[PDB]
Amino acid sequence: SITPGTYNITNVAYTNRLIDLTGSNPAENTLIIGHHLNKTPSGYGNQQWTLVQLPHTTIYTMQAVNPQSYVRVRDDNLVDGAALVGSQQPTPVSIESAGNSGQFRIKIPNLGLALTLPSDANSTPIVLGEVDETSTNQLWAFESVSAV
Amino acid sequence: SITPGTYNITNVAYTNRLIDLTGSNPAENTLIIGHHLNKTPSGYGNQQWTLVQLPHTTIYTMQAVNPQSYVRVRDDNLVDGAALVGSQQPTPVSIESAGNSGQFRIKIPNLGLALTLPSDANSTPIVLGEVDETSTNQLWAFESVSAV
Ligand SMILES: OC[C@H]1O[C@@H](O[C@H]2[C@H](O)[C@@H](O)[C@H](O)O[C@@H]2CO)[C@H](O)[C@@H](O)[C@H]1O
Repeated sequence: SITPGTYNITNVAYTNRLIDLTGSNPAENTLIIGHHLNKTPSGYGNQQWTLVQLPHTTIYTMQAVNPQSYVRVRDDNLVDGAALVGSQQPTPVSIESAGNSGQFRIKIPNLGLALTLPSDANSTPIVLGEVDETSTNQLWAFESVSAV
Repeated sequence: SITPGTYNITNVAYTNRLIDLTGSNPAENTLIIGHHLNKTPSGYGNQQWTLVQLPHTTIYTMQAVNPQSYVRVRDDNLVDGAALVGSQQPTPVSIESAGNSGQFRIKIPNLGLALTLPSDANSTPIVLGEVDETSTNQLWAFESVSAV
């Protein structure tokens, strides 16, 4: 399982893309997108995500460092194609190991849906897609944000 | 949401029945049943349940005081009629208020299934059943345990 802590999160199909909250904006319904790294070595606070775990399970919340918005599915509408956005309230996610070491799926608990990135263009929105075991557009890797 | 802590858990249709781990047995796959209170004022450790919450959500685990077994759906088989059992691996549950003051449903997240007690017969097993708006055999209330 991924240990609790603060991370950058990169896509496996598109290795030059991080999970990013548009414009560092705290408003409801601000889009979550794929984007190039925006500061060396670990980004500004809109590309750093704090993971909190329910012990002895694979269930987590995800919250940005600055501003302090959670990851949520828009309008709590748990269907194929729905948008990911920033909000004052989270959607709980299940972070599940895949076939290769160090690759994870970010899944909706108990439903056949997962976070996916459909293109390499900068600022493409992240959306839900059907589970597909080997599709690298819905697999992700974690890099720690290390402080002193 | 219900405050974290240690509780007895009584059915709303059948107020003489507590959630109980059969025989205080530590084995994997031991049945969870409805049963009369087994000690004054708050039972032994097989009738006392500790609730741990994921912050800013309604998702919890449930663990008995002695032996220290979690609540699990048998073989992780999330369908109508499946058995509830004791195990070292928990199933995450969503605990949601029902309005009359102090009453709740104990649901499987994102599915229309909930813990149900089918009869008042002593030692009847607890199973999954479908959610509705009116039946009292899928509603539960809580008594705090005073450790001292
Ligand atoms: O059978 C449910 C009931 O078991 C009690 O424990 C019994 C056990 O079943 C029996 O095999 C034995 O030899 O004596 C034990 C003590 O009477 C539990 O105490 C009760 O809470 C239920 O779980």
